[PDB]
Amino acid sequence: GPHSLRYFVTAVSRPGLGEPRYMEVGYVDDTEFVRFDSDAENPRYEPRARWMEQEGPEYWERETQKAKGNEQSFRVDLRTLLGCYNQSKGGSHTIQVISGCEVGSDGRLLRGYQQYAYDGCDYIALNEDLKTWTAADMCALITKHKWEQAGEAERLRAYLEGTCVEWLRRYLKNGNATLLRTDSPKAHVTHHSRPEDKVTLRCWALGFYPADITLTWQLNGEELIQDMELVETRPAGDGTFQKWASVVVPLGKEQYYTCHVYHQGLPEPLTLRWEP
Amino acid sequence: IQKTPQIQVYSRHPPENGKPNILNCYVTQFHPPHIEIQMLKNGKKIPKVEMSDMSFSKDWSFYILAHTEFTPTETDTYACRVKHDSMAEPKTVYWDRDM
Amino acid sequence: AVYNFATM
Repeated sequence: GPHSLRYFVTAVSRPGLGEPRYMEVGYVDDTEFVRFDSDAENPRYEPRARWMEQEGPEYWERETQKAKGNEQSFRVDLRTLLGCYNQSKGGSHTIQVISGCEVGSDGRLLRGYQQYAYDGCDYIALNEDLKTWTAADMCALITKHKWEQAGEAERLRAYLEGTCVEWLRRYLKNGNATLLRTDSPKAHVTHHSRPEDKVTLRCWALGFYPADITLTWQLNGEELIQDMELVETRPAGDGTFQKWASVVVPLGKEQYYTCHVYHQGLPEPLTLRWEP
Repeated sequence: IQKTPQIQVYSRHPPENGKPNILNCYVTQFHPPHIEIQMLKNGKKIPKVEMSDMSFSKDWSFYILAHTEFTPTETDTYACRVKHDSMAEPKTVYWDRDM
Repeated sequence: AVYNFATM
């Protein structure tokens, strides 16, 4: 069972309204645990998980200062790309970055990554070798050259293989009770009438952690690939997740359809039916 | 390159009148990032809504959650109103306790 | 802990 540390980083310009907004949001697995937001009354790195209480003010100071340096570097980037793309000074633009690492259950690095976008399109990315870059257009080629000349990938690789892995192990230890838990889904089926003697049956799964889950509708020991609708698994506001999946069946035939729920927290998968 | 927000409203627990719960408004797959998201109780903005779980998918579109604590009653109505450049007018999605 | 990003 692997784990990941990811940061989602965004810088968004806003001509006429002051400095760009700048935000860093960090996750261990699917759980938000830290956040920095330049628009806050008092912009600083803040805990978003209770177990992060285990870090002393030194940590918060160090991270905040890094974040403030990152903010400055991204303001510079926004300006740089504006020029390279020969774009008006009047429009808003966005830079995005995802940065982080994944480790195995033994705490060993599996993969590291860092990928940039501009205005929502691939810009530059670190390759799997952690040594070389892939640029997506001609402006990114300039950045690629700068970073080759400055040895940026070796710097990044040292963070991804060193710092990133080490902090992730420590977060997993400190938040063990929260991060390593399993919450079993609780499920139920709803029924909605339709025109033309057909019914919607909707299977809900609630209150689960971690986020990975599978819901299926079966007819005759067979899985339904069509007329089946669903939503992406989503957070429920308390650090648990939910999902639903529906199928449209002939009225009067409801009892022949079953919903199946597979989850880390279910030694045996759930089987449910519409209960009139 | 504009992407229209998908808006979803749902409670943490199966709703029961008089029992504390959490109402969620999950706003997803949008771009650009500037957006306004309001939760409403009976047509009126709920104050002190938490914003959390900001992220992006592999195609770079933005995801974010708004949530607030609430206790449902038989007649209170809830909705999420979203304003975004991809849409000419604000979009309002209503909570459907029977969904 | 977050990376200290380089300028582009």
